[PDB]
Amino acid sequence: VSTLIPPKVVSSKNIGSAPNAKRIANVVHFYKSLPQGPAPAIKANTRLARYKAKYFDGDNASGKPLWHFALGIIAFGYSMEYYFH
Amino acid sequence: LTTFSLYTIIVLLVITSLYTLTNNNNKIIGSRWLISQEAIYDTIMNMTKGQIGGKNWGLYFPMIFTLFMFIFIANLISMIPYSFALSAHLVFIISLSIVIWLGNTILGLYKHGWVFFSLFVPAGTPLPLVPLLVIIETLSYFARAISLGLRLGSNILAGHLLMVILAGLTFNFMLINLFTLVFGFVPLAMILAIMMLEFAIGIIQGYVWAILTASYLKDAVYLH
Repeated sequence: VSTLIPPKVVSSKNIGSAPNAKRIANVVHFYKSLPQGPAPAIKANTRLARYKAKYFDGDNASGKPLWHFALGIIAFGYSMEYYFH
Repeated sequence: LTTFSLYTIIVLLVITSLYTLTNNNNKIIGSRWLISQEAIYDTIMNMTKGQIGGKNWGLYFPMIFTLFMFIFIANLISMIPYSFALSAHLVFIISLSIVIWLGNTILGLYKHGWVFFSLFVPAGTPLPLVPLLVIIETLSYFARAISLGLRLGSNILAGHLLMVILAGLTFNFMLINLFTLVFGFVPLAMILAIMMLEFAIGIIQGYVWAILTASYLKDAVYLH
């Protein structure tokens, strides 16, 4: 009876579609995300900070700390098993 | 501060410096230390489903985990020939078994009451066979609880003494033989083998203890 007009009705149509739900999701997931590894806090300073940078960081993550623990028992020979039970 | 207490302090000193003192990469990986415990954490978590699963497996997960951690750490540093391991008495391992059983029944008596006595008759065994089975079942409940504690501690005691007894023999061998060669490294070779066994058995027996204490929890929560 006349010229129908569904070419321009997306101003209220862009709310119910599924991609819009993902659209409003990931845009919030993007703006505050740190750009290039910023704010990594690589300078750890808490009590034994030196340990935090050699083995406690996790780059090595090997049996050295338990080796250090074992050597501590060895150095305590005349303190726990000798001169005492 | 007895030998038990100071050892217990050393346990927690090691405990924190494996996973609590890395805490820097803000990721699931970034330190092979993290991969270590989550491997153990996953092995026991899936085991918790396979043995306790169905209503409250994750509810009681930490006790099996904490006990497994406790036995695991106590068995790691136990090989050195001067390891006065757990005061050479190991009486607490019996005590841990006693309290674990004693808590197991109170949970059973709280959650079932008189129904807990129906656990002694699983499927059949009618009235002529009822007194025989309830005797076997109830005596068994005492039986494996005390057995669990004694087997772990005694073997740790057995392993520690077979460190020393063989060590004294090696001292005798290396002092008597003048110029030959095959007298001390072969006894040293057994020392190397018998120490790997003691280190190995502690790992699985901690697992066995973990599986067993899991197994008794099923019987308390679930009647069969």
